[PDB]
This record gives sequence, structure tokens and C-alpha cells, in this order.
Amino acid sequence: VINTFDGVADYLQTYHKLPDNYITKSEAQALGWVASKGNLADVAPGKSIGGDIFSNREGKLPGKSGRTWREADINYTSGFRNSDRILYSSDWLIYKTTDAYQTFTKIR
Repeated sequence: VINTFDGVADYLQTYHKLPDNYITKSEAQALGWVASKGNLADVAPGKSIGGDIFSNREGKLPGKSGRTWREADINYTSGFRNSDRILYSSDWLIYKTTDAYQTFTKIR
């Protein structure tokens, strides 16, 4: 269990998998996610949104003719998302934001 940027990176960089508490919007949606509520700790106690893919629809991540980008929530407990998010590239690049994708800072 963990919800910190470096914690997710260490966990993933070592076990190449997201912490035992990261489920993407994919499942969050079929699981029964609703905008007029933003559920999470209820249907997923101690869990966070992450594991999808980030089609760099912001021109804020390094691209290449053969690679992929994925996002994941950061610093969460029980409620909804926030402005803290982590971006991990298929090239093993680690990117982090704090204003909600607005700006981005690299960490590893």
C-alpha cells in the first residue's frame, strides 16, 4: 500500500507494477464511477485512480516513434482526486505534477 510519487516509482521501478492500491479509470468506471459523486474509498477503500494511459494529449511529455505514457493519482486517502498526479513513461521516465496536469516537473 502506498500513494507517494517516489513510493509508486520505487514499487513500480522494482516490481514493474503499480502499488497494491492503484486501479485505473477503466475499472473505476465499470466498477460504477459517477461524476456527481466521485466515489473511490467507498467502492475501493484505501485505493486510488491510476494505471490508464496518457496519450500525451497535452504536449507536456517526451514522445517517440515507439513508446507510451500512463498516469496515476498521488497523495490520496478517502474522497476524490486532487492536483497531485504522477506520469510514468514506457521509456522508464518519471514525471510529476501538482497543479492537475497544468505544469509538470520531472523527478526521475
